[PDB]
Amino acid sequence: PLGSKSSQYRKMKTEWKSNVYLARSRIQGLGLYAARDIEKHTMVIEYIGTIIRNEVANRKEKLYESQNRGVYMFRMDNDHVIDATLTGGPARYINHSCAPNCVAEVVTFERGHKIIISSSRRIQKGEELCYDYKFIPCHCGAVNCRKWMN
Amino acid sequence: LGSKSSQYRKMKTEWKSNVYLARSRIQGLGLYAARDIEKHTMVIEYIGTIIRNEVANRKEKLYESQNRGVYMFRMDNDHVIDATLTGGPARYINHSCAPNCVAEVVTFERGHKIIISSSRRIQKGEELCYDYKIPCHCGAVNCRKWMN
Amino acid sequence: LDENVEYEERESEFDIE
Amino acid sequence: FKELDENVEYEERESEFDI
Amino acid sequence: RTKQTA
Amino acid sequence: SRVLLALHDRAPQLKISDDRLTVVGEKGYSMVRASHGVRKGAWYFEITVDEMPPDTAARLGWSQPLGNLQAPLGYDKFSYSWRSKKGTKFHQSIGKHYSSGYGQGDVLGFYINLPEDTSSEIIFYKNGVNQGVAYKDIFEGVYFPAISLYKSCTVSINFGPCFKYPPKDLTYRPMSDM
Amino acid sequence: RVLLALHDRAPQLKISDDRLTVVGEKGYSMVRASHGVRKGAWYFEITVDEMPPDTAARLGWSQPLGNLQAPLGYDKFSYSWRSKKGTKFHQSIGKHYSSGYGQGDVLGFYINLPEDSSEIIFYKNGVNQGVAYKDIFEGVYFPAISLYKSCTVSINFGPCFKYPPKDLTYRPMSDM
Ligand SMILES: Nc1ncnc2c1ncn2[C@@H]1O[C@H](CSCC[C@H](N)C(=O)O)[C@@H](O)[C@H]1O
Ligand SMILES: Nc1ncnc2c1ncn2[C@@H]1O[C@H](CSCC[C@H](N)C(=O)O)[C@@H](O)[C@H]1O
Ligand SMILES: [Zn+2]
Ligand SMILES: [Zn+2]
Repeated sequence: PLGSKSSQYRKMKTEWKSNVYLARSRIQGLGLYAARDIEKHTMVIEYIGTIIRNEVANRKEKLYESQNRGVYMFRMDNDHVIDATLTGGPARYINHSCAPNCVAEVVTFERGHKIIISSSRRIQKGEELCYDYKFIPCHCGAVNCRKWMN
Repeated sequence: LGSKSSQYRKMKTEWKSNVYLARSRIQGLGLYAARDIEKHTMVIEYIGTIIRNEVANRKEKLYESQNRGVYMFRMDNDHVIDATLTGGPARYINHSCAPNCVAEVVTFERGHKIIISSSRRIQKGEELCYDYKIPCHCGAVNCRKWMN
Repeated sequence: LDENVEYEERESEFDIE
Repeated sequence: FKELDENVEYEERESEFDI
Repeated sequence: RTKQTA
Repeated sequence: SRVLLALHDRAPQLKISDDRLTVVGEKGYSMVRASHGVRKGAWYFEITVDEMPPDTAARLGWSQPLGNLQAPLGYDKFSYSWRSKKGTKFHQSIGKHYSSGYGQGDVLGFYINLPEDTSSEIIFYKNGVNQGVAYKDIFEGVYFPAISLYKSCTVSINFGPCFKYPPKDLTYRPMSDM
Repeated sequence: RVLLALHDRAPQLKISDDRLTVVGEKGYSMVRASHGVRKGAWYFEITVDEMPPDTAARLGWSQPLGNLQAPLGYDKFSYSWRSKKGTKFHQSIGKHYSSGYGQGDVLGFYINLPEDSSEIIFYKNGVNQGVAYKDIFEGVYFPAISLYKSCTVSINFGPCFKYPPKDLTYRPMSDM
């Protein structure tokens, strides 16, 4: 059952721009930040990109490597991967942290699966958004950091 | 629909939104459906003072001697509900040879109650009437022509 | 009150004045 | 880089997997 | 490889 | 037998679950009927709207075997339907004001009454609430629980005997009695 | 400023620091808002933050005399909307009304108190669920939350709502 996920999703799609902004990360490179106060259990932004097959993702990764283009892929399911390297949405910029304030979840609609980034606690304005990548040295800078993203 | 107890408790909280008083085509004032009432629904209670028969006989003669309209309903063979002074809107429900309501005594522990329930579906605006020598003016087809 | 009231008879309820 | 309002399905080319 | 949920 | 969505008496473009109690729509209005019909007595079943995105709609209710499967319910004289959009009632493609609309999460109830002789009526329920008599003195014949969907919405049907909002004000038999 | 009352509340209810979030505790118990309305059209929102299994809520409006150690809708002084099955309650009488609501749902609460035709209307995610009660008791009504076991809701008195109604006029509770 979808519960309130449909309403939450549509509502989020109309105002995700008011929730986030792009800025240089204290962790690494660019990151996504809270543009305003965000309450617990709030759908913040959708991870958007091009849906590719597994072997395509394997080819693309080696191609995205050898040009030093980092990881902008999010696994949708066992057969498909969302590639946001060349095209997609700003959610690609959300960094990894050992102390995450967001969570990445799959919502199954009829028209397809959606990767949704939701808050796991109240997030104040100016805070950098971050979740657990669940995959390399880690630099999230949090107290009691796991030192590694693996 | 459920236990008569729970139906009664429900009805007592919303009977006001079931009925309204108006001049009847039958006689004097009457009670009408404020809304739509499905069949077998408790509409309103006939309230009043429960008295024994011989008390009712004395009270009735007393009222008539003071030219005051008597409103009474017989529960069982030994008791009457006198609604002349402590009655409710249900006291104005007229008789019809073609009734859309019925009056039933419901034997409960804290006392008998006279409940007027719908015998059929009743549409808003209809006059409420149940089956109780003066001529009968219920206006129904094949009226029994007589009362009391 | 919108509820039945149970009449309490007197000892002389049925007597003639 | 191009922005997307929604996910799109990748249209693979014939030589997608070739080296 | 890829970011995941599980 | 088991009262389910029909195996063959259905539009091919409709996607029916393996339980045959859940159906997903596909483009223009298309219909699926249940496996059992009724000709006499009062009967009841429920439908739950699992997912109904914007620009998708449903028309639910009863249909005779001759109801066009490549058309919305209530298209011909062989069916009577209740539309999610605006709660309109349809029969012979004529939409009349009936109730307010329903959508995702709503559990709709469907009462039919086909009495013999000693009048027939169709009544819809929304989340337990009686929406009034929709059609009275309907055509005589066998009537089947029917579902028509516009675009990719999803509904699940319950023939009983255990309903989420079992009618109190009316007596009935669950469609699962067939 | 309009908040959850710190004294007009069942003591076992856990109120957040900003007094806009309440967590329930065992049997149904109620908290009212600090401000009430007697006349006019008013509106407020409640978001169900967390509703674990076997937990429930009954939300709506309550007069001052509404029993704090009972579910909303228990007596004549309040009208409520139950999370389970979307039942409406008044004087402990449950009637069918709408579908249920749960975690993540944004509920709207409208009341209209004419000067003389009153009504109470509930909203689910911006959708009018219909008039729940009309011609209610005359009095002062307070936004009211009753919770069964450990579920968590948050109230918003305005002026900015997530789903501001588009089919009728109102004033946010925050104006009081
Ligand atoms: N906690 C962390 N420590 C070190 N590198 C991180 C990190 N979280 C994310 N990254 C880096 O960021 C990439 C994820 S995409 C995240 C946005 C990125 N910082 C950018 O500016 O484009 C990964 O390839 C990883 O190298
Ligand atoms: N069907 C009927 N035809 C003629 N008189 C009737 C009647 N039903 C009720 N009444 C009159 O109404 C009395 C019952 S009390 C019913 C209310 C009454 N119409 C009133 O305004 O007071 C009876 O004594 C009888 O005189
Ligand atoms: Zn770290
Ligand atoms: Zn007569």
